[PDB]
Amino acid sequence: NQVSEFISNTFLDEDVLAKELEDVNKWGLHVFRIAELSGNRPLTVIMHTIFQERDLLKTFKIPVDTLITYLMTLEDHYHADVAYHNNIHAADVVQSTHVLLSTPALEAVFTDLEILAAIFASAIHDVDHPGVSNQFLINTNSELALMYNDSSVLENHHLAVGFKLLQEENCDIFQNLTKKQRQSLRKMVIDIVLATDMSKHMNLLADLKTMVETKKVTSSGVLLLDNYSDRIQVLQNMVHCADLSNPTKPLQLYRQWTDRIMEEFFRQGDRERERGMEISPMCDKHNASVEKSQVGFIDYIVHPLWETWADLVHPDAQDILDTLEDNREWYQSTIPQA
Ligand SMILES: O=c1c2cccnc2n(-c2cccc([N+](=O)[O-])c2)c(=O)n1Cc1ccncc1
Ligand SMILES: [Ca+2]
Ligand SMILES: [Mg+2]
Ligand SMILES: [Zn+2]
Repeated sequence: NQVSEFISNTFLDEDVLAKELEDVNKWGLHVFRIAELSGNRPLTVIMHTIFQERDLLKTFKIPVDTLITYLMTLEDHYHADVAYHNNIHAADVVQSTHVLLSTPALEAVFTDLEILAAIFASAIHDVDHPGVSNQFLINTNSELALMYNDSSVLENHHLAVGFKLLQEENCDIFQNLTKKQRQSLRKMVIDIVLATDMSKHMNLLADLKTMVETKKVTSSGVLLLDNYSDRIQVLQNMVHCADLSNPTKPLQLYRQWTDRIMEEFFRQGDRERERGMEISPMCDKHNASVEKSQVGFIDYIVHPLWETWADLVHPDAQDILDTLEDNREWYQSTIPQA
């Protein structure tokens, strides 16, 4: 019910560190550990690793100094105090995108500019998040909502901040891209981050299902994507899967994310209570069925998405999907009884 209402109102329209960074290609990287070892700089060290690993600095003539400055600055603009939508969630999504990009079924499909674009999109997609929803911002007549006219209010903001930070001294990581390259990347990045607006979930999902229904493959079984709308769609869904990936992670990672999000939600609901507003679903700490809420979230949102993605990249996502089902199974066993 409040699970039903949440859903309907959200998804509808130096040595140790290096050893841990060796898991950069693995689903279920200990991102919270990397955060601790890096002095709360997971996004920087993770992003830097991915860029060396994918050879992106040579390809795009990005000086490492420029990459590191930009990343440190970007990471600075994620909020200290926000429990979920912080630099660790950013790092997490980036590295999840990284792994999904490297999937066999997608081998040699995307250009380096597209790879660069999905990884950058990931890195910036929640920057300067205040730890409250679009609907909160809309209902409280906030300056951000006025500015962007009630539409993808936060996702427009993240975009604007992430590109704005390029303009600082020695931060222009796209300096050696051509004008054509730069426009192409800018377009792709905007399309992706705006696709992270949760309210678009069902729209995205419908499209992904059509991509699977109309799937064409080479004789070696690799995905054939011959138009821009098809390839940007695949990257939107990929980055959206990365964003709804927490339930698909090893359970000790999953439980931390769940705790952190609930604490961000309760933090909002406190604000709603101080303002005399009706507290949003899943935001009332005095009345929140967490276990049940996760079984619903998986059943109606996460598994549908991931099951379709798994179809698209068959069988590259099977272990991911097996973890998700096991996780669902755990939370189910934990549902409190009278
Ligand atoms: O990634 C997670 C998420 C990650 C871990 C745990 N739970 C999450 N939930 C969640 C939390 C409480 C209740 C429900 N529900 O469906 O009733 C879902 C979520 O909605 N998302 C996606 C999301 C993240 C941030 N804002 C809105 C939605
Ligand atoms: Ca960990
Ligand atoms: Mg977001
Ligand atoms: Zn996010």
